[PDB]
Amino acid sequence: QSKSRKIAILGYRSVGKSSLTIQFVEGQFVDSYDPTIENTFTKLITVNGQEYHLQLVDTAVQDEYSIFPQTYSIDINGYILVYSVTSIKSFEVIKVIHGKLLDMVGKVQIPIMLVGNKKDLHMERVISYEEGKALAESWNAAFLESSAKENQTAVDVFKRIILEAEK
Ligand SMILES: Nc1nc2c(ncn2[C@@H]2O[C@H](COP(=O)(O)OP(=O)(O)O)[C@@H](O)[C@H]2O)c(=O)[nH]1
Ligand SMILES: [Mg+2]
Repeated sequence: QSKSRKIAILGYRSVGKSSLTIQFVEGQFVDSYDPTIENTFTKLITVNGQEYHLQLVDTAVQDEYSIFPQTYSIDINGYILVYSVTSIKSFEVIKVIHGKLLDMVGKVQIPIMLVGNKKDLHMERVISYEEGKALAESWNAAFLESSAKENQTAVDVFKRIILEAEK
């Protein structure tokens, strides 16, 4: 009765994929991470009375040159695509990634969401909320902004992709 879910987190370097993940899992904000080594975490959470057993695959740095596989894996139940609101490059990259991801998964019913991280750095924002939102809307995907410094926003992200997967 405990549900199991594998979630992959994708995106450009230094957008905070690791920090968001560690914050969701361990409740702390970390200022450094091995950016080219893929990490997988496990995490239990109860959502609306249901117990979930999470595996979170925190992917290594990706950019527009990264090889995406041509076939999807049955055991991955959702994809979180992260860019940083402080980096134009990361926003452009996440669009290239979504494109390659779609080529990989085709029409399979595996949810994809879009996250603009680092909303706490408001003096360095270069991506508007509307841009992320409308990009997500054009993908028919969920959209959130987040800050890895703010536990609740990290929780909201992962909770959303779980809710989407069951939709
Ligand atoms: N202020 C702020 N800094 C962040 C946030 N997320 C990540 N960082 C910092 O950005 C740097 C890269 O983050 P990291 O998670 O390692 O990026 P990754 O390559 O996508 O895994 C680290 O120094 C983090 O401490 C955030 O939401 N707010
Ligand atoms: Mg990472």
